[PDB]
Amino acid sequence: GINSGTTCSNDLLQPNTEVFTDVCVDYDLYGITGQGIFKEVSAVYYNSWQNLLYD
Amino acid sequence: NAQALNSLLQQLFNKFGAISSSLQEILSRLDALEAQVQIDRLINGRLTALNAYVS
Repeated sequence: GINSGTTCSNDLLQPNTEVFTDVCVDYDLYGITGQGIFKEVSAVYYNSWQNLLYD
Repeated sequence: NAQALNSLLQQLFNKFGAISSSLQEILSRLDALEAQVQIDRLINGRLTALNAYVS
């Protein structure tokens, strides 16, 4: 099944690198694109499937 | 004053008849040549919103 199917490689560029603070590093995770500075804050109370949080 | 500023900022997240409100999304999924006439209505809608707010 050349160039048609469901299961295959996904070696393209993805926003999964060594994230760090002190600069608003571009984020493109969970279908959300924006600009902001990351801050290390402990948050263990999240659910097993919960990934984000809104205001 | 806070409600007016929040409502004005909420106008940026409005769809205005478009597929999405984020600028990167409309400038990324759509082609840079066929999206000019489609982004023109969004830009004039935001501009008339600014005119109504300043009035």
